[PDB]
Amino acid sequence: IMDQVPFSV
Amino acid sequence: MIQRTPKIQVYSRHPAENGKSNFLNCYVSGFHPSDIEVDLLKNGERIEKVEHSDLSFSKDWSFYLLYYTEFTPTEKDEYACRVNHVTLSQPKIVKWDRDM
Amino acid sequence: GSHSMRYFFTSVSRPGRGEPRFIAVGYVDDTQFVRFDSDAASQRMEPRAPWIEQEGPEYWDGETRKVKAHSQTHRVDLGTLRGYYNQSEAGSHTVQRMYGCDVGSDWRFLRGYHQYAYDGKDYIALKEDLRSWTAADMAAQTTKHKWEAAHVAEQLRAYLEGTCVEWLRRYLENGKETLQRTDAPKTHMTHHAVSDHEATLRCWALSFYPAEITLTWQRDGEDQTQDTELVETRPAGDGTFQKWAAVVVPSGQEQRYTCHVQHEGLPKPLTLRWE
Repeated sequence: IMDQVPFSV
Repeated sequence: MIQRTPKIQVYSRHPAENGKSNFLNCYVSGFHPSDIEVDLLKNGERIEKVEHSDLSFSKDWSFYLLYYTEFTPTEKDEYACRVNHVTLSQPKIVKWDRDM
Repeated sequence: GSHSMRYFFTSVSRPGRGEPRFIAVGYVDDTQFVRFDSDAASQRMEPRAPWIEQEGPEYWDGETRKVKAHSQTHRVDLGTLRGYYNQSEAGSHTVQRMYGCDVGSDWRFLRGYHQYAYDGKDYIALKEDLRSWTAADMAAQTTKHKWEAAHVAEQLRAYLEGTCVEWLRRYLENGKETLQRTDAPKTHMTHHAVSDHEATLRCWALSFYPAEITLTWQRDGEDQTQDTELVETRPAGDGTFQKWAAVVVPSGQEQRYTCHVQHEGLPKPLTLRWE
């Protein structure tokens, strides 16, 4: 499983 | 902008044997950016039922794709992969050489 | 006996041909097990290995939501990066992200990683301690400040040390027969004259898994590394890999040249000879 939503750059 | 040229390899899944079904692969790797045109050719003509892997990339960020089709080798038919990419000033054709 | 799980994400802007293309793939070791493509008809995270197919609908619905959420963030990022680099609207750009974890032969955590590239070069990456960032340029320092203020590394560490390796474990066991196997390379060398005074010697390894392998040529015992052509390790299509290395040699000197193959499924490294 993937991580949760990545934080924007 | 970074550009990296595709290293193109054309080959069969198993050792080729005339009259025996096999898979013909065109593996393209090491390229950037990801936009690429790849075709498998039979006697110079585009093969229409060609599948490909999902776009992935290596440790150094360069992209790789596998294109492939089921085929049955014969003595007369010639196979190749045609590739176009921003690094290639003309499309590049690599012929299947079964005797490497 | 060592293992890894990694997710790979690519997004490419196509200004004036719509929304950025988005592709996500997940691998355990060298075996792909999931994909998502923004342009496909399904709009679902989909299985790409038989052992992931047993996951229930909560798995598929959850990963679909998460991956579509990754897609949106990259769509934002593309906008933000253009601004950071003062780049124009009418060129295509590429964002790439990869993350995941490694475990040892005992399945305990070794290493975690989370890195990002823009237009094919390093942009920002979590360092080995999972507590700090390596920023590649000044624009990436701006991302660094924003990610430190938002305590991003701490949330990532929790994933890479906990969740990531829990699911890797689960996959290694559900996918036992294909992921915990080792197929040793079947090896040989070919010889072909290129003229009446030289020959191509090529060292072949076929049908092996995992993909990692070393192939080298020696001449009277010394490495011929600068004279060797070594191709990229390539998929056969059936789950195994192939690789070759070649040298061009004066005819008559074949018996000075040996090929050496190292792979984890070999009991001993092999030496192939012309006599």
